[PDB]
This record gives sequence, C-alpha cells and structure tokens, in this order.
Amino acid sequence: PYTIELIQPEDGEAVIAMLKTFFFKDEPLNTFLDLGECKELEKYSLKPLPDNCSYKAVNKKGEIIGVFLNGLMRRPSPDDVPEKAADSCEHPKFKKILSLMDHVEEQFNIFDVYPDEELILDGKILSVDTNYRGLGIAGRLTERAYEYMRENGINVYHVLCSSHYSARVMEKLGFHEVFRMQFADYKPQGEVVFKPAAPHVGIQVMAKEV
Repeated sequence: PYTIELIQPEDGEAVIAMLKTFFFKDEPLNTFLDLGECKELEKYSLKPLPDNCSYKAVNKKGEIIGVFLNGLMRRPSPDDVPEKAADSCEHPKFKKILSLMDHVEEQFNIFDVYPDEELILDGKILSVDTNYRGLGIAGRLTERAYEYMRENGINVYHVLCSSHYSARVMEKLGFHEVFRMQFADYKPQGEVVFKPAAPHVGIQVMAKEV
C-alpha cells in the first residue's frame, strides 16, 4: 500500500517528525541512557540527507511511513586523520553515543576489507511506522539503494547496527556481519558505559557486496 521515493531537501521536517514518533525512543542506546529527544540527536540524524541517496516509503495520503537514511563514504586519503564526532558535542548523554561510534571506527576499517572500492554506501537509519510493518518496506527501501549503487559504481552497502533488531532485518536481506563490539567489552575509562536490555548485546556492522 505504498510507494518508494527519493527523500528531498524539502522533506527534512517530515523525516524528523517521523523519527520522533517511531525511531528515537525505541533505540536501545537511547533507551538505556533515558535520552529521549534532543536537538543534537536530531541534527546528527539528518546529516546524510544532502547526499541525495536516502529513500522514503509513502502511503496513499502522501505520509512518510518508512525511511532508510544513507550517506556516501569516500575512501579517506593517504594522509587522513578521522574526525571525532564526540569532540564537537555538548550534550553529555548524546556524547556517550558518539564516543562509542568513534571507538567503533578506530577498531574497524571497512575500507581495508574491500581494497578495490573507493566509495561505499553507508546505511545510517532504518525505521518503519508500526502500522505498516510486515509488508516488505525494509526490503523495498534496500532494493532502491541497490539501484542507486549500480548507477554510481558502488558495490558495497555498509550498515552499522546498534539494535539487534536492525541487524536481524539486514541479515534476512542477505547482509553479513563483518564486525562486532560487545557492550560488556566497551570500557573506555575502565568501566562499562552501556548495558541495554537483552537481546541488545553489541554493535554489529553488517555489509553486503552487490
């Protein structure tokens, strides 16, 4: 009961509104921290849009009922120092999440796995309105990205999952786990930072080569 369309710059507010309703508060790390909604998190979540490769599912009313926000990752130059997102964050709770993301990047480099690639598609947020789940929307959003990839000489779709549920969806769609980081093992200052409810026990980076 829906169409798949490119997310346009005009769509920013509608995307935010949808994530606030269905995505942000059900995320295991946000839940563990009792984070809720905050401006830093919204701005970070919307960062990918101007890359023009994120897709939405839309109902007969023209309402957004699903999104898969994607960004472009270019292989970093020989002389590259990775930016630390947490460095520029003033929100103490959200900063914990960005610190974990920075740590994952320093522990695993997807570009070393695929030496033949200069550009990889990065799947950042996948969310579907509860009322429209079970109808294959995640699969259709993913197939649309494959079409984008073929048009732009991209061969690898990379998706970092902070929720077991997201990772489970990606495995069903044929992605494989290329890296895992257990929360119980994440102790940047000697102490556990994250201990979400089961079954969310670690970050899982999923990949697919098309």
